[PDB]
This record gives sequence, C-alpha cells and structure tokens, in this order.
Amino acid sequence: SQTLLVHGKDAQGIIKQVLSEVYDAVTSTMGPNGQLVMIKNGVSTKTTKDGVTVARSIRFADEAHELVNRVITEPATKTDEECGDGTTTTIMLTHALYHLFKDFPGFQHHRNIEDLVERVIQRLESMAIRVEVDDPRLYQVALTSSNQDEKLARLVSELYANNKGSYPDIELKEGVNFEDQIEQTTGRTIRMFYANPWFAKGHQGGVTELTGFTAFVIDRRIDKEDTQKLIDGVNHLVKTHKQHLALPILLIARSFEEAANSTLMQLNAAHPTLVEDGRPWLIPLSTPVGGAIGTSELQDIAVMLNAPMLSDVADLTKLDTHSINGQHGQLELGGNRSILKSTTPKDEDRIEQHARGIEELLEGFSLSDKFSVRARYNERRIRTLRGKLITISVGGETYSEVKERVDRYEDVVKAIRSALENGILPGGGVSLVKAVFGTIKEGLEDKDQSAEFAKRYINSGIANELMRLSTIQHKLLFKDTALYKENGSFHFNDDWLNTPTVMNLATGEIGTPEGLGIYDTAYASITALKGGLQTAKILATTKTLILGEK
Amino acid sequence: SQTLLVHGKDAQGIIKQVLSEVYDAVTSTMGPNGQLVMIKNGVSTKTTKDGVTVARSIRFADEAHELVNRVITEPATKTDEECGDGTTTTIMLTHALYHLFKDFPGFQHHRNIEDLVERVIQRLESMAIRVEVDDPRLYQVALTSSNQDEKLARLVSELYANNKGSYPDIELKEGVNFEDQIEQTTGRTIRMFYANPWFAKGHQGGVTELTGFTAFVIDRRIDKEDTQKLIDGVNHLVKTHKQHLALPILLIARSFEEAANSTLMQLNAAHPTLVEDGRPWLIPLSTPGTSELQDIAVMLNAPMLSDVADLTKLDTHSINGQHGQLELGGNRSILKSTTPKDEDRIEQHARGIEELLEGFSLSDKFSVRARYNERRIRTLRGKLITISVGGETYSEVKERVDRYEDVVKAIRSALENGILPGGGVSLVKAVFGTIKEGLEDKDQSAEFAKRYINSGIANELMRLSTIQHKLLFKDTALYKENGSFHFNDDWLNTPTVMNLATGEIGTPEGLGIYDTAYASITALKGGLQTAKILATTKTLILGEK
Amino acid sequence: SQTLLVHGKDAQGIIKQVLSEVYDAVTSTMGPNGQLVMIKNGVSTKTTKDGVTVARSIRFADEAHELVNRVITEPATKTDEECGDGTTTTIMLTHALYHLFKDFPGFQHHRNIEDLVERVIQRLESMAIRVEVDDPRLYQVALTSSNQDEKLARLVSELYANNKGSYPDIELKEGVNFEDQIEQTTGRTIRMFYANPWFAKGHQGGVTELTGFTAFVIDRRIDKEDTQKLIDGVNHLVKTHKQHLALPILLIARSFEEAANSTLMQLNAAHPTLVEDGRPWLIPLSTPGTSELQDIAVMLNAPMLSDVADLTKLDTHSINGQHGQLELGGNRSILKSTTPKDEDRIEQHARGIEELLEGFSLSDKFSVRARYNERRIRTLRGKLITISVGGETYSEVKERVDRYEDVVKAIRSALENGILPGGGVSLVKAVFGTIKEGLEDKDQSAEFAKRYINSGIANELMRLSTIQHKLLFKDTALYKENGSFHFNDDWLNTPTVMNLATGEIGTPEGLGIYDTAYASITALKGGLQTAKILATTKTLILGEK
Ligand SMILES: Nc1ncnc2c1ncn2[C@@H]1O[C@H](COP(=O)(O)OP(=O)(O)OP(=O)(O)O)[C@@H](O)[C@H]1O
Ligand SMILES: Nc1ncnc2c1ncn2[C@@H]1O[C@H](COP(=O)(O)OP(=O)(O)OP(=O)(O)O)[C@@H](O)[C@H]1O
Ligand SMILES: Nc1ncnc2c1ncn2[C@@H]1O[C@H](COP(=O)(O)OP(=O)(O)O)[C@@H](O)[C@H]1O
Ligand SMILES: [K+]
Ligand SMILES: [K+]
Ligand SMILES: [Mg+2]
Ligand SMILES: [Mg+2]
Repeated sequence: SQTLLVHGKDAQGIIKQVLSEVYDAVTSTMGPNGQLVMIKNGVSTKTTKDGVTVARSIRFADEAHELVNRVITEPATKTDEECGDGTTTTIMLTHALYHLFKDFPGFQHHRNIEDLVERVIQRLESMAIRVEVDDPRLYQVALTSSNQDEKLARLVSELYANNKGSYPDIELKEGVNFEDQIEQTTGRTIRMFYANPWFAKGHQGGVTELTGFTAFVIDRRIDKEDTQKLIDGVNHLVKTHKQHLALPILLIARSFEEAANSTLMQLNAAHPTLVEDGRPWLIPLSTPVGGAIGTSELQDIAVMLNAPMLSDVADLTKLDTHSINGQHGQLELGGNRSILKSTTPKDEDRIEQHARGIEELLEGFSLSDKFSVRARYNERRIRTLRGKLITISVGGETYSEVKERVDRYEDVVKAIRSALENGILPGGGVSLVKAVFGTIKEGLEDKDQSAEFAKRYINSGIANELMRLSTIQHKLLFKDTALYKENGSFHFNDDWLNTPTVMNLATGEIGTPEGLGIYDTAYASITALKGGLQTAKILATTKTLILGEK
Repeated sequence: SQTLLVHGKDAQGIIKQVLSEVYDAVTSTMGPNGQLVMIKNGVSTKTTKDGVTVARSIRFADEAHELVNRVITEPATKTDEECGDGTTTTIMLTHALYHLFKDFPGFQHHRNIEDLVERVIQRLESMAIRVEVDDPRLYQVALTSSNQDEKLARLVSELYANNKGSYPDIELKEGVNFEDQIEQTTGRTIRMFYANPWFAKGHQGGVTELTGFTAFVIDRRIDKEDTQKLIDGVNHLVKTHKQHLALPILLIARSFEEAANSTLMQLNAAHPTLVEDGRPWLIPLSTPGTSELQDIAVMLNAPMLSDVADLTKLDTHSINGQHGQLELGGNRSILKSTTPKDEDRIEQHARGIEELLEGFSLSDKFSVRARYNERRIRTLRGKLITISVGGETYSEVKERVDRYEDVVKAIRSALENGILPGGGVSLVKAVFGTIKEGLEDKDQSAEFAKRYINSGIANELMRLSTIQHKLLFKDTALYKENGSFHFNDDWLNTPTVMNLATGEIGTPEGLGIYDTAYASITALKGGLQTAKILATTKTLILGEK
Repeated sequence: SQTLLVHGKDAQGIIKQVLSEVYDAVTSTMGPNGQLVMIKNGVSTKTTKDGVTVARSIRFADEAHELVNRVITEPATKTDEECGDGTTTTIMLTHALYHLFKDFPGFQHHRNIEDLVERVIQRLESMAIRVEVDDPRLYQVALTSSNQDEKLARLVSELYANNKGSYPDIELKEGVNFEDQIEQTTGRTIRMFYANPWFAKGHQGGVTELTGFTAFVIDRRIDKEDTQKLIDGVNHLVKTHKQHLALPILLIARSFEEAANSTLMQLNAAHPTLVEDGRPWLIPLSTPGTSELQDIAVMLNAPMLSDVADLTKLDTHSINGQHGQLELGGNRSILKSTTPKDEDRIEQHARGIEELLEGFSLSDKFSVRARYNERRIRTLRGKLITISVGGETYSEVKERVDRYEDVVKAIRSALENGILPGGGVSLVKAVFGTIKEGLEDKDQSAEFAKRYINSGIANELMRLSTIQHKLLFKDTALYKENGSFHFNDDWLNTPTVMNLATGEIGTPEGLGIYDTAYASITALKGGLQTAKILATTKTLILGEK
C-alpha cells in the first residue's frame, strides 16, 4: 500500500524475484531424491515432497509479490486438475524459458523463440510412445509414479492387463482393514452430473441412488429462453403419459443455466403427489461436451439409458410410448459423475450393437487418421460404453496412512489411464534434450530451409541457448551423483543422444530410461512445455503491476 | 492529511508526476511490443492489455495523487461508455498536449494552441470517411479485426452488404455443428421492458410472447401522483372502447414508480374476465431524448400522449390495436411480424429523420444530436440476426464466438462512427495539413505565421502527431532504415505504416488498418480539454469537511 | 510474518536449532536421576520428569520454530498413545540420526544409512525376549517402569502370575481408603452399547441386567433404507421361531441411525405380550475392523449376518438363545456367567487367532495388524479386574493411579511384544553386532565394507548407540573421570550398567533392568523416519491461504 503502481525495471525485478523463489522451492522436491517442504496450517505441519502441494501452498507477504505468484502457480495447479501430474516440470520450464526470453529481448526474437519451441513441442508429440494394457511398460510407468511401490504397480498393472478387451474405470474408498480389497462391477462411469445441488437426495448435492428412471437426452444449451418449452414439456408428460413412466424423469442436456434450473425446481413443487422420500422426480443433468465432439457423447448417454435423442426442448411435447421408455435398472447420480450398475441383458445387446457401429467407423479410415483426435475420441466413447467399473477399498494400519495410500493409488490410476490414453516418453529429463537437439539438427540439416533457419535461431544464439535449457531437468536430477563429473560437467554428444544415459535414483544403477524403466506420461511433459512457454512469455512481457483495489 | 491545501509549483508537480505515471502505464499497452499489466482484485490476478481496463483500475495511495488521477482517467472511461473505443489515445494526447501548454506558458499562447488544435479537429472531421455497407472497406476492417480471417470477414461483410437498407443487429449462440448456421429475421430490438416482473407470463419476469396488442405511449414519469389518472384511463377504455381492442393493453412510458405499478396490478384484478392463460391484459413498459418514445409509438401504431389524463379523451380515430407479433422481455422487447401496411409508416418516418440530418452543419454531423438520430434510424430499420457458431471442440467454438463478437463490434462502430486511416497517421496528416493550409493561404498567412509558426507552436504540434506512429512503430524494421526524421512530402502523400499482425509495410488504406472517426476525433477533443485543465490548475484541496 | 518462505541454509538452521532445544529439554529428564521441568498453565506450575508431558507441552514463539517443533514432537506423542512408553528415546535418536544424515550428505549415503539402520532394527526384533506370566522378569520390568516401587511391582506381577491361563484386563478407579482394594471378575468388557437410551431398563439409558438372551450380529450400518428389512426380520422370528427363543432379542450391529431406532421402538410396542417388567424384548447395540463383531458373535453364540434381510432365512440350526448372564450399558456391555460349553467355543476361537500370528513375519509381529489381533484375544480371554487405588491425600492417590496405569501398560506390552535388556545397552549390542555380521560374512563383506565401513558411516553409527548409555551413566562411578568408557569385546559379552536406584554396578540381566521391546524398537523406527524428514527438508512455508 506504500505504492500501488509498479512500472518497468521495478516490476520485472519483482517478477524475477518471485519466480526465483518459487523455482528454488518447487524444484527442490524433484524426483524421489526430492527434498522436503514443511507447511503450516493453523496448528499442524504437513511435511511433503509433492510439487503440486508445495506450489499451491506457497504464499508471499507483499501484495506485489503474491500478485505475480498467482500467475506462476495457477498454471501448475491447472496441470494436475487436467493431466494428473507434472506441475514441477511446468514451473521449471516457466523459469528457464522466462530467462531465455529476457536473454534475447526485442519482439522479433520472441516471435522466433515461440516458433522454435512450438516446433520442439511437435517433435515431442511425435516421440510419444503409445501402448496396450498387455505391454510391460505400464508397470514401469506405474512404478515411477507410485514413488517406487513394488507392491501397487503390480496390482494395478495386473488389473489393466487382466481385463484385455475392456478399459477399467477405477474408484477409491477409504477401507477398514490392513489389507486392501477389490470389487469388480459391471458399472459405467457416465459423464452426467447434477445441474444444481437442490435436485439430489437431501436437497444438497448428495449421492442419490435409484432403482428405476425415465431419461430424456436434449442437445441444446439451456437458459432463460427455454423456460416455457420446459413447462409445456414436463406437464405434457406428467399429465398425458404418466401411466408408462418410472420416476424420476432425468433431463440430460449440454448445459442448464440458472434461469432454467429455478424453473424446474418449481415444476417439482407443482406436483407434490409424485415426491417419494424427498427425491425430486425431475433432475437436470449437464455434461462437459461442447462442439460436434459434444453431440456424440450425449448419444452414448442416450443409448445406455434407452432415452431418445432430441434436438430441441420443444420436442418434449410431441412424444408417445414409441419414443418414451422408462428403465427399471439401477443408477447412482452424483455431483462429479453418475454411475450405472444394473444392466438387463436386453440393454447390453443395444449397447454392444452401438459399440460395434463405432468400431466399424474406425475400420474404414486412413492409418494417419488412426492417431487423430477424431479416432482417439471415438475410442474414448467405446470405452465409456464397454467399461468395467472397479471399486478398490484401500486399507492400512492407521487413518492417515490409509488416506495417504488412497492418494498414491489415485496418482497411479491417473498415470496409467493417461499413459495408454495419451502415450509414454522416456524419462530422466531426456526426451526434451532429444526433442530440442533433434529439432535443431532437422532444420540445420534440411538444405531447403537451412538458409533462413540459421539466420533466425542458430546465428542469433537462441538455438544454442535452447539446447542448454533441455539439460536443466537432467542436471537437477543427476548433479551431485556418480553420473556427473565432480566439477559439474556432463557431455551431451552424439553418442549420448543415440543411447541416453540416466541413473535410477531408487537403485543407483546407470543405464537408459528404456532399460531402467523410467518413463513419463507424454501429456504431462508436453503440457508442461506448452504451459511453461505461455506463462514464461507472460512474465517476460509484463511491465506493470497494479495493486489498486478501488 | 499532513497538509490539505497544495498551491503552485507543488500542485503542478503532483499533476506532472501522476500524468507521467498514468501515461507510461496506459501507453505501454499499445503495439507489437505491446506490454501487459497485472491487476489485483482480492485474491486474483487479471493480466491485460486493454487500455480502458488498465486506466479504470489504476490507483494511487496519496489522496493528492488520486485526486488528479480521477481527472485524467474519468475522460478515458467516458470515451468507451459513449464511443466504444479509444481511451489509450485520449490519455496519450492528454499527456502530449499538457506538456505543449506548459512549454508555451502565458495565456495568449494557450488561446492560440486551443485555436490551432480546434482547427486540426475540423480537418479530421472533414477527413472522416462515412462508410456504407456496400463499401469494400468494411471487409478490410473486419479482416484486420478478425486476426486475418479470410472466411469470417467475408461472411459478416456479406450480411451487412446484403441487407442494404437495414442495419443488422447480430446475436451469437454456442452452436452444435462443425459448421456455422445463420437465422435471419425482420425483428427490431426495441428499448422497452417490463416495469415489474409480475406483468410477465407466469408472473415472474419471463418472456411473454404475443400475436396481438394495443399500445399507448405516454411521456411523463409515473409515480404516486398518477394513480388516479390511470384508474380513470384504464376503465374508460375497457368499458367504453372494448369492442375495438386486442389484448393486452401496453402502457409504454418513461418510468413507472412502484406506487403506480401496484395500482395497475389491482386494475388487472378488477377485470378477471379478460385474463387469457394467466397473461395480464395490461403491461407497463419503461425505457432508459423524448423522441425515442416517438419511435416506439410509430413502430406499434400507438398514439403519442403528453399526459396520463389524456387516456380518457380518446376514440377509434386515436385507438389502433395491432394484430402483429411481439416478444416482451425484462431486458428488452422484440417485434417480429410487421404487415407491409406498417412498414410503409416506418420507412416514411425514417425518411423524415434522414431529411433532418441533410440540412445541418458538418461540425454538428459528429455531434451527439446527429449520432443519436442515426441511432433512431437503425432501431427503426433493423433486422435481428442470430448466428450459431460451431467447431470441432467446445473451447474452439467458444473462442470462435469471441472472434465473431470482435468483428461485429468492429463493423458496427465502423459504419456507425465513420472510418479514418489508422496507424497513427490521420493525425499527422491533419496537423501537417492544417499548418500548410494557413501557411499557404496568403490572405491570412501574415498573422498565422505570427501566432503559430514564428512562436514555435506549429513546429511543436507537428512533433506531437508523430507520437502515436512512433509508439507503434519504434523498435521495428520501418524505423531501421531512415529513422525518426522522414515525415517528408513523399510520406504525406502515401503514408507508410506496418501491419503489426503480419509484418508487411504499406499504406493504412492498402493494408486495411482503419480507426473509427468518432473515437480518434473525441480522443483529440477530450485530450485537449483535460490537458488544458491539468495545465491550468494551481490548487489542490483535500479538505473533506 | 516478516517473511513467509524460508529456503535452504536458513531453513535447516531453524531445524537444527529447534531440534537441539527440544533434545536438551527432553533428554534432561531421562532415567530416575532425570532432572525436572516446570510447566506453566494459566495459574499453576506442573513440576515433572515425564518425557511425554515435557515433549507435548514445549512451545516456541516463532511460527517457523513451532512449525518444526510439531514435526519433532508429534512422533513422540504418537508412541505413548500406541506403545505406552518411550518418547524420550525416540527424540534422542531423532536428534542423533539427524546429525548422522547431515554428517554424510548426498543421497547415496542416505540410502545406505537407511539400509544399515533398518538392519539394526531387525537385529533388535530378533533380540526381543518373549515372556510368560509365570516368568520372574515381569516383576523386574514392572519394577523399572514403576520408578522402583517394591510394593506395586509385586502386586501386579502376582495378579498376572496368579491368573496363569487368562490375561487380566485391568481398570483403575480413584478409591477412598489409605489401602488399595482389588475386585476380580470373570467377566468380559465387550464393546457393544445401547443405540438409544429408550431400550434400557426404565427406558432412560440405565444398566439393564439380564440372565438370558438371543443375540444376532449384523455387519451393515443401519439407517432409513433398512426399516422394512427389520420389520420383515423381527416378525419372522417372533411369529415362526418364538418357541426356541429367550428374551430379549439383541440386535448387535455397526451403527443404528435414528430412522431405524424409532422403527424398532414400535416393533416392541407391536408385541406387548412379550414385555417383562418394562424390559423391552429387543435392543439395538452399536460398536465403534469388521472382525471385532465376529468376536462379539462368538462370545454370545449368535450368528454372523452380512445383510439385514438375512434375518428371515433362519432356522434352529442358526438361532441359538443363551441362558447365561449379561449386563448391558450405555458405555459398554459386560458378560459374566459363561457355561463351560461356551468357554470351549471361545478358547477354540482364540487359538485360531493365535495360530494366525504364529505364522507371521517377525517384522509384522510389531505391526498394527498383529497388535489389533492381540487386542481381540484379550477381549476374548480376559478376566476383568478393577483396582481402586488409595492413599493419604487426593493428589497422592491420583498420582498413584497414574503410576499403576504406567505399570499395567508396561506389563501388558512386555508379554504381548517382548522385553530387552535395559541401560541403553541393547542398541549398542544391536549395532556392534550388525556391523560384525556383515563385516564377517565373506559372501557380502566385499560390498558391505564399501558402503558402510569404508565410507565412515559404520564407525559413526556405533558411536550413536553409546548416546543413551552415556546420558544415563556419565557423571557416575561407572565412567572414568575424564568421560571415557570403553566398549570393547569384553563389555559386549557381559555389558555393564549401573542401577540408578541402588548404586550397584552389574549387567541389566543381573540387576533386573529391562525395557519393553516394542517401545525401544518403535523408538528407533520412528527416530529414523523423523530424522530423515528433518535432514531432508529445505523449505518452510508459514503462508496461510
Ligand atoms: N527412479 C528415477 N530415476 C531417475 N529419474 C526419475 C526416477 N523417477 C522419476 N524420475 C524423473 O523425475 C522427474 C519427475 O519429477 P517429480 O515426480 O518430482 O515431479 P513431476 O513428475 O514433474 O510432477 P510432481 O512433482 O507433481 O510429481 C521426471 O523427469 C522423471 O523422469
Ligand atoms: N534403575 C535404572 N538404572 C539404569 N537405567 C535405568 C533404570 N531404570 C530405567 N533405566 C533406563 O532409562 C531409560 C528409560 O528412559 P525414560 O524412562 O526416562 O524415558 P523413555 O522410557 O524413553 O520414555 P518416557 O520418558 O515416556 O518414560 C532406559 O534406557 C532404561 O533402561
Ligand atoms: N495491425 C495493426 N497495425 C497498425 N496499427 C494497429 C493495428 N491494430 C490496431 N492498431 C492501432 O493501434 C491502436 C491500439 O488500440 P488500443 O491499445 O486498444 O487503444 P484504445 O484502447 O485507445 O483503443 C488502435 O486504436 C489502432 O488504431
Ligand atoms: K515431486
Ligand atoms: K523419564
Ligand atoms: Mg513424477
Ligand atoms: Mg521409562
């Protein structure tokens, strides 16, 4: 509050400082030989090595400093919410790339640094190694992500490897015993969830369990312009077609804005005769689809529940026993996601038939398009359709040791899911070195464009400096070890590039990441570089801080 | 609070400081190097490049400093509320002109600087290109504002060019398909809305749709002093003249205070025989400039009434109930079905407004008077369009929706506010021209030289117009060759800028870089006023009472 | 709040400081010649020698310091909640091992120090001496843990030795007389209690005493979703199978929510013919690890049932009503009369649990898994005893109650887990042994020397085990004046300590100085973990979000 507008040297100075402090703090936790961080919270101390936990909990006293800290940390926090891993690497690159931008100021270099790094990202995306559940490397991924758990990696790799032909959705509950206990189910993690907490059991976003329903899938996003179409629709079914109707009526759609949610709350109050044990007879259910990819996923939700597909909300009126079909199965609605369990063999014929239709669409398209987003999304549909819900109940000697073991399970599930989903890359901070050193040699060697490539990147000094960045992770991991010469030097020659040598920080043996089984998820380490670049550019190109509150 | 009256050197010192800090902050958000600003708000950080956002959110700790900051920033904030764009330019000039006033002190120079800049403003107003929808430059504007979208610019420029004779109001919805889909209507976004949520369908501010009505436009603001005139009025129509009357009865007015709204709720309860499906047969409708109601009157065939008591003395001559189609709303009402009988009455009324603008000065053509009258025309002759944007994902759609909305805003304000060549050029041409005109006119060249040229003002004012062009294209290849000293005659004839998106050099006309005239003119108008103020303040009072 | 992120040298500096201050404070209280600590609390002063009390009550003013203090002390506090003793030793090792980690930095040494100490832990677990109640050493343990109470050790050692064939559960009440008074029972403190006060005698949570019943153990937690399954279940037994049924019907389960409790109140009102002296014929009983219900099932001849709906499908085969004697209670239920027919079923079940532990790893013998299973055994076989401690005053009684409870905890864990020779010796033997084993085994001696001996670790780890023996017997006749004490082979074979009570020198085995193994092992286990943490922390965060 002494000064509320920082500009120029002063502002960048703060950014450089905050970035250095956050970098030093978070990167100290890297690998299994990561050092620890003690964190206050009222009257307790959390000791931890988890980058996402350290990053999220760092705080600065000065408003100006925290202002910047929020920009550095929120992108790290955004990685684990989506990718499930790789915040530390993001911050490390955010730092390293920031200094790269500053070392080559002037906003022609910036255009070039963006272009060069963007090409390095493509070379990672190509390097990505895709794998099947049978593959032995999934263990090695799980092992790396479980902080070297010889026990768990085996279990979860088996679960995936044993169900070859179906991709297991996994849940986690805090168990009771010292030993774990597994429960394999026919359930499906469906992507629908409550529009408003009021529609649940107890009217506060609880987990409503049902043994019968009548769903209807709408496509449109719903807002104040749909409130009348709902009133006409709902009362047309509850008046005319109440005979053949099992409650509740599920209205599954793209989005339910608050103007329409409050309309359907009063439509529930309109017919109090149909309320059983508090359960509202009508529930709006939203999905994070959107776009054309978004239409197909609702079609899956429609097929699983026997509900018809409807383009408009006004189509609710013109319906008949032909188009209305109320199921007597079993469904568990939830705020995060809904889950189906009881599926009559009558239904599973409809589902497997629908899944074959999707499989046939992929059988008749190009090999290049087989690795597209189109194909990958369609396989994401199949595995929703034919998914084997598993519930593991984790256990242990205490309460806290159980809840921590639950977290370590969830880390591994996230890792393995995204491994087969997205790809795996060789670890030990190597893939980035290969990706950069490669991207340089490709443009430097291509005679066609070598002319200008040299002018932009090599001759300017950028290319050289960008090679030195990829070394950072490999240095942070394996400085202060036998793999490095005492003075700190480590040569990244052609011989290294062909067979890159890392050290397993668990055992102590030296070897290749492929040989030693050290692997990273590709979506993490790619998103790390993508996000690192964006948020580095921001920091590097900010010249004004405003702490004015008004 | 240590001292509550600053006078003289001390006061100007504060002003110069605050102005410099605000100038440096806001002008840094212009260009290819154009820098960002990180802004606090409780427990969040807004990163932004938007001048109006930066200006509005700048704060100073010292009372004395913020006192001045309020004067510098409020005129920037006032530009985007009216013009829609151009705050950064206003502040830039406010700064540059302030120093001009201070470099030539003594209040004969000030009279001359005002006079000279006022003449430069006239030379801009003349330079203004009023662009019609047919014009090919609207594409080029849309193209620039769409980040070089070869596809969209075409579509939206066509939409505007294809409806020659009506100005399309455009809405945007997040669609479902990979492809976009357009829905054209003959509708008009009318400025009337519910006085009370009770009068809507379902009695809670919903969207009541109608296929017939009988409107009546009153002028007065309505409160507790009008409750009796309404009771006399409403029952006089519903009793005497019910035969020739389609429900509902719309009572459009300036303002309906809650004392009168509760009276009309009971007047609806008075005649329950006229209630169809819950729809109340009487709706009060308010509007946020007395002739905008005259437009609302003409669109719906309702008569204009000065007093509420005039409701009684009416006849079939003055009562006319429409059987069209109307969608009432809490934000705004929308008309759709318009019989060709009506659209003759509307187009005739629009011509009457157009004729009023044909017989008045060029300086007044950029007034609020003229601009408001054109706002009326486009309400009268408007066509509602709903585009549903689509794409392969969710985020790519919602981002494409934003890129559409940027283009609509640009094209609307382009034809609305008139177009000038961009790249900080038009000001250079306008100043360098104004000098050469007075310097070359032998009649008045005598005194013109004494006032402006010989004093040193003219020279220094040319140097100011260069500011924007410098701030944009310093640190680029366009200033690598010659440098700063090259605004020669050859430049003036074919002014050379750089498209900061692509990287190519060329004319603003060639490269499609254009500014709205009302923005860049208002910038200079406001910049001068608020520069004069700052330059001629010698006392700060932080006495709060 | 001056700074909210400490990193590197600064952070470790704080840790080293806080650890030293806590070490000096707590280790000063060691043994019976332990020095004292005066502790504030509002308007009082607790003088004490109790490590757990000192550790728990230490406070630091600086947030940064207490942040670390919480990490050092919570593991000490966690030992006495589980083990019943040995916090001081934990902290002492936490300190000593921390400095070991720091003396050999680089995280290959750390891997080796962990591996070496982990092997020393195994050598303790093997050294553990297991004891039966008849054994004379239980006295010697009790004597050590009772601060040399010649009177008490005898009593409690007799109580355990006299009930050879049953493990006495012991309670403590603040008595009235100068003399103590013992009350032996055959009973079993069972973990079941009333779900609702209404089901007791007098319908207000009283102590209902019975001489016959028919129990049924359900597993599920019960709520509004089980009310129908109960109505079907209860009436199926009371109608079909009433002949072979002694009232009341006990429904033992995990949890009874209020929705189900009110259902069973009306089911009691349904059959008023079965009400004897107010006693409701049906009582729901809750418990705060699914096999603890299996114990409750086996003690009362009731069957185990997974679902509430399983109540219907039952027969004389599965229904067995006892005619023993049971005292229900709001805190806990108590069994007394057990026909020798039953105690055959119970002892057989207890052997089944004992057999499960007999084929368990030695490391897992000190787990929570094993310790919980022994908690089951002692519920099953035990003879509840209530001692009422007495004395000359109030405070001398309540303090004598605490000294009893210390001894009970010690003796229980002694026979439960094992005993080790005291005087800070067993650790010296365990380390010096572990070295000589690996150093002497030709097979692995090659690499063993490279890792531990040649690096310097092994040497330094031998010097740590000496710490406790030094802290106890420095400043005594057993140590040479200058402070030197030689731990040669001759010492290792017959280790020489001093009884700090009497003053005589001799072996721990000879002088009767013994430690509980689970304490001194858990001390080293926890000491290593929390030393590693402290040694490998480089960042303190005092940020509140
Ligand atoms: N046993 C190992 N030997 C060598 N390198 C390893 C080993 N295990 C993991 N790594 C490497 O360490 C890095 C992983 O860092 P770390 O797990 O500390 O943070 P992160 O995975 O980036 O994100 P988070 O901190 O959220 O886990 C990767 O480069 C990985 O290849
Ligand atoms: N008469 C004695 N002579 C010599 N050493 C003894 C005697 N009695 C106890 N000790 C020793 O003192 C140590 C016990 O320390 P102390 O009881 O002060 O703390 P602790 O057992 O670690 O935990 P707590 O402080 O909670 O009791 C053991 O090494 C034990 O052998
Ligand atoms: N591609 C371009 N090349 C050259 N000049 C541009 C380009 N795009 C925008 N400009 C000019 O730079 C100015 C920057 O706008 P902005 O910083 O938002 O100022 P304001 O907030 O005052 O409108 C615009 O008013 C426009 O005249
Ligand atoms: K980590
Ligand atoms: K003690
Ligand atoms: Mg990792
Ligand atoms: Mg002790």
